[PDB]
Amino acid sequence: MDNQSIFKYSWETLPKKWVKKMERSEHGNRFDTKTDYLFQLLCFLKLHTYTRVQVLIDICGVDYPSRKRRFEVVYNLLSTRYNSRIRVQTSADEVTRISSVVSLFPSAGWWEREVWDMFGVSSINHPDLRRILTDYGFEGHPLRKDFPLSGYVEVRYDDPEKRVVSEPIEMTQEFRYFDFASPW
Amino acid sequence: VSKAAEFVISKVDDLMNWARRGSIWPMTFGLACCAVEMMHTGAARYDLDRFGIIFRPSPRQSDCMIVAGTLTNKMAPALRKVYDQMPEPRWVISMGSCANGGGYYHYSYSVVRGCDRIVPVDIYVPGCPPTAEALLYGLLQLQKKINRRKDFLHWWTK
Amino acid sequence: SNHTAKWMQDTSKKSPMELINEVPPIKVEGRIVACEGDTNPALGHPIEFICLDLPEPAVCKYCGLRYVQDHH
Amino acid sequence: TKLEDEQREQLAKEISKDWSSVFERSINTLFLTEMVRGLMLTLKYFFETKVTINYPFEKGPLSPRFRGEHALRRYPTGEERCIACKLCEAICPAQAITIEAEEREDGSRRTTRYDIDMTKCIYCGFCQEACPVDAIVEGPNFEFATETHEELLYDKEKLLENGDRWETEIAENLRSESLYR
Amino acid sequence: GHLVRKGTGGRSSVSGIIATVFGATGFLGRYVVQQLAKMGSQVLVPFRGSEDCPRHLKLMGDLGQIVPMKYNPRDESSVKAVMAKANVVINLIGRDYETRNYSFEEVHYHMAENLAKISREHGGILRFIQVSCLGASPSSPSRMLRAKAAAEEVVLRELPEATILKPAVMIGTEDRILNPWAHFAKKYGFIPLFGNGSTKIQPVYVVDVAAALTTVLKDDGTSMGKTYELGGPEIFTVHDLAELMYETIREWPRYVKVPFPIAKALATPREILLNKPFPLPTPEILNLDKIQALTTDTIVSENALTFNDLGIIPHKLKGYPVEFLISY
Amino acid sequence: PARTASQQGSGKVGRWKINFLSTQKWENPLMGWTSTGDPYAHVGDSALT
Amino acid sequence: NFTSNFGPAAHGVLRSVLEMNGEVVERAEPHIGLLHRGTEKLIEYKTYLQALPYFDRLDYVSTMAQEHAYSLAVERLLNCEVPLRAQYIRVLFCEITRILNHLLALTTHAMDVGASTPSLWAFEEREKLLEFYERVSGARMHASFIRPGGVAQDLPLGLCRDIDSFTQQFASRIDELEEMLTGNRIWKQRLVDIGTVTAQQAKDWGFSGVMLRGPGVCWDLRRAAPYDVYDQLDFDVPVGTRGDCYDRYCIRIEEMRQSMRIIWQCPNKIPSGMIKADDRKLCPPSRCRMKLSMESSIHHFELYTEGFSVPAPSTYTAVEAPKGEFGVFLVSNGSNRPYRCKIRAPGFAHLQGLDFMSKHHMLADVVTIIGTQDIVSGEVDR
Amino acid sequence: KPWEITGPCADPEYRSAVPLATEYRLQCPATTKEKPCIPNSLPETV
Amino acid sequence: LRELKDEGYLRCLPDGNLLQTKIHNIGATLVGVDKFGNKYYEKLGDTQYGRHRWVEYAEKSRYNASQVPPEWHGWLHFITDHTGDELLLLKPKRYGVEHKENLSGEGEQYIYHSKGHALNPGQRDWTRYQPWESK
Ligand SMILES: NC(=O)c1ccc[n+]([C@@H]2O[C@H](COP(=O)([O-])OP(=O)(O)OC[C@H]3O[C@@H](n4cnc5c(N)ncnc54)[C@H](OP(=O)(O)O)[C@@H]3O)[C@@H](O)[C@H]2O)c1
Ligand code: SF4
Ligand code: SF4
Ligand code: SF4
Ligand SMILES: [Zn+2]
Repeated sequence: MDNQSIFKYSWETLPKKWVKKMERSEHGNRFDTKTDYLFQLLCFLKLHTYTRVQVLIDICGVDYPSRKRRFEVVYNLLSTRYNSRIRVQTSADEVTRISSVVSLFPSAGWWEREVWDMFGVSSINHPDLRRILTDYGFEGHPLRKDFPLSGYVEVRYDDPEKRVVSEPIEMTQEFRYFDFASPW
Repeated sequence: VSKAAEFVISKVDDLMNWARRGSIWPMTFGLACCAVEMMHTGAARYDLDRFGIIFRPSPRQSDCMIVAGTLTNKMAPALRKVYDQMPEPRWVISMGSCANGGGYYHYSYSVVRGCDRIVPVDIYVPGCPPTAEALLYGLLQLQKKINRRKDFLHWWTK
Repeated sequence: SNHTAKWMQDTSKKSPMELINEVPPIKVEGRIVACEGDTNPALGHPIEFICLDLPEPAVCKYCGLRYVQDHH
Repeated sequence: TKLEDEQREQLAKEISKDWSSVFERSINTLFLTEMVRGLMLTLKYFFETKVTINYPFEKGPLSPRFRGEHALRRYPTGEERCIACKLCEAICPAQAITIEAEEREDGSRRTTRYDIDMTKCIYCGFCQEACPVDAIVEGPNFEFATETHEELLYDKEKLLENGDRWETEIAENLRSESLYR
Repeated sequence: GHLVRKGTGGRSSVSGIIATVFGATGFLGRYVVQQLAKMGSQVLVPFRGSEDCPRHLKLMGDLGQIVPMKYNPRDESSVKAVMAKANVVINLIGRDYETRNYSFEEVHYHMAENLAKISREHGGILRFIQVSCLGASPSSPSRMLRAKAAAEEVVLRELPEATILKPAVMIGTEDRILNPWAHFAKKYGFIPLFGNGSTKIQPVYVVDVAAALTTVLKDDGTSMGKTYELGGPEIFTVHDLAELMYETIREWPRYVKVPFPIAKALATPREILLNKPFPLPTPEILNLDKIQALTTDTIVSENALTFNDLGIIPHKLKGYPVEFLISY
Repeated sequence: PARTASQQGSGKVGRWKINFLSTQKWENPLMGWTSTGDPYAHVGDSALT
Repeated sequence: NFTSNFGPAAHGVLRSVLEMNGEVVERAEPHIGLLHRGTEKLIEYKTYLQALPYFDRLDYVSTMAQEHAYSLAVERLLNCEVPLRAQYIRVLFCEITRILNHLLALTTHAMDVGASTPSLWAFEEREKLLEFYERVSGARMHASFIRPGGVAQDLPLGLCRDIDSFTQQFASRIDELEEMLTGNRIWKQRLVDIGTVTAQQAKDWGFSGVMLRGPGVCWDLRRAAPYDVYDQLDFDVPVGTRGDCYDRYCIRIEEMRQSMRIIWQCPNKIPSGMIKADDRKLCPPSRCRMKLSMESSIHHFELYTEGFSVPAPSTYTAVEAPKGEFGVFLVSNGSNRPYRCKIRAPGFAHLQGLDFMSKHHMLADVVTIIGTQDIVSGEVDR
Repeated sequence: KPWEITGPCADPEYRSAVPLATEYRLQCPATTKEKPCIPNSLPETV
Repeated sequence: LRELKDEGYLRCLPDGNLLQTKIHNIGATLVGVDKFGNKYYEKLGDTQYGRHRWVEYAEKSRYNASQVPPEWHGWLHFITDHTGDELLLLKPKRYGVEHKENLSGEGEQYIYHSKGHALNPGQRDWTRYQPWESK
């Protein structure tokens, strides 16, 4: 009920070679594409003089630890001129160098670094610099469904032996997990 | 004991403690939202300067350290290095509920379960965030602690 | 003796069980009652209709008050 | 930057219309009239009264919907309220409650251990909403600033029971919130 | 009543031990309580008088593991209530200089005797570990050593199942020889050499002495009544130790000489004026016991036991155990 | 995980799930909470479905 | 080129590193991980009604717009309408929160630049508004008051009268503050033409809120996608002509005044009625019903044990927070725990801004740029 | 008063910020003189 | 003269706060006196909103907050303008504990402990089983 116009026009004029799925819901319109043409598709937008997006709002990762293509990268981006927003959602596995968009939207270096360390998805061109959010040399990638909530090695305390140290976790009052589920 | 000299010692300790309690100089560590409330304490309503309290930024001439916020595994070394650089008489006030005892993100990686592990906290405080009244009452509790600080007597008996 | 020993520590003032035994029964008139205290809200203890067809008092399962039928 | 040269000319050709305008603006920027205005406002506030609540003798205003040092109330008969539903423990967003129960000797169910490590208990309020018997509540006391972590790990219901030292005050609040809650 | 390990090491693991550490306020006390609470064990520390002297070791353990208790000495009831529920007792008390209201004899000897007798009273203890010094029987000057040997004997006598460690001089992040020498050099005309200038000692790494203490503490049924010494990794003359300090501080060495007459005639007035009505300064480097233990060589007896019998000797006193000097 | 022996529903059957048979808990001597030291104490049946 | 460090007022914890040249900042770069918590991981290992306080904790100055955004996201994903009184009081408090944030950011900026009296007067006003909070529900800050489907408790009596008193005296106070700063040649020469941003690179670096509205382009979500009652609440939406510090400042003051217009429009139209729901399956029943009826107790029990279950789809929801487009991305599936709730606080955009727009200036101007950006490391890192 | 010549202090539409007790909060939040009965349902539903 | 001057008047000279409260008193009236001896005043009028109800603690040297009982705590924090004497007419019977300020610093025994902390005379044990324990 919001932006059927831009979405319809974008789908009916696109080179239909690189679109794998389209969903015109009312929660948000989705162009699920192939990871090989992502840069091509995004550079089509931001330039075409009707569906010009010109602003990238978010690049978030989603983890599904039950599918062969484990990860799911998602680009939420709006069109300040045409009052519309679309969500281009690509698939991505373990190591598979995904194209960058820092050439088009310079506001992706930080969001691509965040998806580099939180998740483990790579990025072939520039934005895959070192980690950002997590502190320093960090074992895993602490937002997939495997890195436990309390971390592998997280005890970090002072030592008058020398100065300060990081040692494996021996926390007290273990994390209780309640069930609450409901078989109808 | 030379009861007269013990009385003079008691008076000297009283003077020393009164000075040290009435000229206290904190040192803020504003990690998280408690900093905001701490500012509200230093604001006009529950004035702090009235109690002879000046937020001296340089840690080479401060007395207390007010850890207000939430530690982080990335931030612990900086906090410890700041604490070490203070003069001898020191105190630590743990504002908030995660600067002491982990608090909420206690159940999460990349968070130190309470600043007690890094510096020897003196008086903590409760809160989420502590009402400015609660923080000021915490500092007055620190005054009540430093007030029972017979020190010259200890040196006269050591 | 054991529960209050597990939680309480002082053992100088009387434990909750001792007080709720110190309160006597109610001796109501009919056959069915409802325990809350005196207010419907602000005193909790949702409606707990309890039968009274035994020669011994009947507890309330919240704030045991031990209602008892009066006549035969 | 060629336009800036052109813009700076028109902006000067616009305000400098007559001689009165240039003279006024010049002695305006030369006699510090805005400085004087700021100083006069400041001096007014100086002479004016203050706020300075003077804490240890006249504390600040609160509201019966306050949150602070927890407490476990009990019925007027002296009988405890808590019945070990586990609802407070279940809804705790910080998991800062531990509760372990057992059938008592007389028959009723009560709590063998009930503790809230006050720190890990951020003060959110859900406690006093999950309770179906108003057992646990947040009395309007915020002055408890102990010097050792263990205290703020409020003990196995014992100190929590001692929240009844506020039982009058707390009661008042509850009455005023029976209407709209 | 053998204890039980109920964890996996690291903090918040029980492992049973509860230890009362008399003297746990200074150098070896800090290190040993660090080792114990890191291993996982409850510790009770008494402090004579302060509110913040033990405060640091308040953080080296989980909640309620380290407990500072009360005024320690000159009362049987206080010492008893401090040892109310211990499993082991570690004694480290002892200064290096007399103060009018105390005296080497009083403190070392009589407090060791008091601790032994109150342990006999609370005869529920398992290990009494007393650490004294690299000091022999009254066959040496520095009356502290005579009284400390008498204390060694009386604690062995009042507790035949005890362990008395005799470590050599300690060097660590806060010692009383290297820091005084660095202070003296940085301040003014450089260091003196007492006695001769080439007196032999076996300095030892304090972390390794603490590891030896933890080892002998655990020591599953192997040595329950032993009295032995803890040397260092190598023999050091005092001149060579000073040269080590100088090479590590990156400065030029200078030594002062004619040691015995200046030493005696400039360290004797302190004791006289001391026992003469108010406290007097601390013996920075003119300590009488320093003079004595430097005029007599004390290195190793090579006779009873050693690190080699307990655990490997310290790493070396060149790389890390002196690395704390870089502060200059 | 098999159907619960108390209800009669079916929204929780046929759902393959991996458990790390980790059981190394002990009683925190201060209060009595259940400590642990395994990083995989609960993840296997808390997020990995 | 020197390599200076910057680890500092209490304007947050942040580590700037600066490739310098004389007194020119050739390249400034922030290190930001210095306050991280794992809010997303926690939310996942948590729930809906239990995870609301997390959103309360993010961006801890504006402490209610976040809950408003999260509630909008859950409702959109859930199809749970909300009554008119709930909408009206919710907008009222969102605007009070906007005023709070603007006071704090504006006068902390003034302190960074050097003034102090505006800071103290603004903090007195913040005390008044926080008193409004703690009277309505909970503590001064972090009032978990906006649940999915409406509010938690109705507001007391007299609160509207107090709101009006504050409205009048606060118009006067903004006038005082603007007279104190706007026009002072020191402030003007310290602020103007410091950190220009052309709209092209603004939209590129993905700014939002006042920042995006500073230079030119006129676009805020309240007018574009009017989520809540905002239609009936006409307002002004100021826009700056030459994007820089001074124009962002004037934008902030005009936004304060428009928020006052809204805060008065509400207590004149507030339709006294019910709040928060009509189904005791998404919103719990009140105390009298819970303790008298039977099915009310069943629903209260289930709703405070397992919460409500929301269906399979995933959504994005944006709200015009005081800073900018605060975004929430929910990927909920079936069960009552939010699968992968992702935050989109404007802190990232504003820091990359700092990077590019802090070139060829001096260190005082770096401080000024942080001030005008109004950063909260809490939300930039979460 | 000596300032009172220019600025918001010399404007009839100007208000100060020291609200007296009686004029700001004359009814404490707890014991109001009313008895509010908040609605919670519509008759059709109930 | 000198009697009350030493009782609760001359301490103001090195205490400061007591001087401000004495000024507020010369403006004040009286509204209550509580068993701890302390006097609650209310200078209602044209003064202000934040400062018109306050308390003189009647412990001139070591005066500390939380010395106020609960009823007067309410009346003082403005939550409810019910006087301490009325709330004490309410005063739940059949149980109750007299007030005691937050000591927290005057020795552990005036302070308190959990059931596992060594300083507590209780010192429970947490095992959740039993040994065999032959005779
Ligand atoms: N020189 C050496 O380094 C060296 C070499 C070999 C062996 N040792 C032995 O190692 C042990 C520990 O040495 P150390 O360097 O760590 O010294 P220490 O820290 O000063 O140990 C003595 C402790 O007892 C306290 N104390 C002082 N006078 C006391 C008294 N009258 N009554 C009770 N307690 C008193 C001290 O000061 P507080 O009152 O402030 O607590 C300190 O806490 C000693 O037994 C010493 O003989 C030392
Ligand atoms: S509740 Fe605690 S962790 Fe949260 S913002 Fe406050 S001080 Fe920080
Ligand atoms: S909800 Fe109430 S009675 Fe029920 S278990 Fe909790 S506090 Fe105890
Ligand atoms: S107040 Fe909240 S944080 Fe504390 S235990 Fe109760 S429900 Fe949880
Ligand atoms: Zn009942």
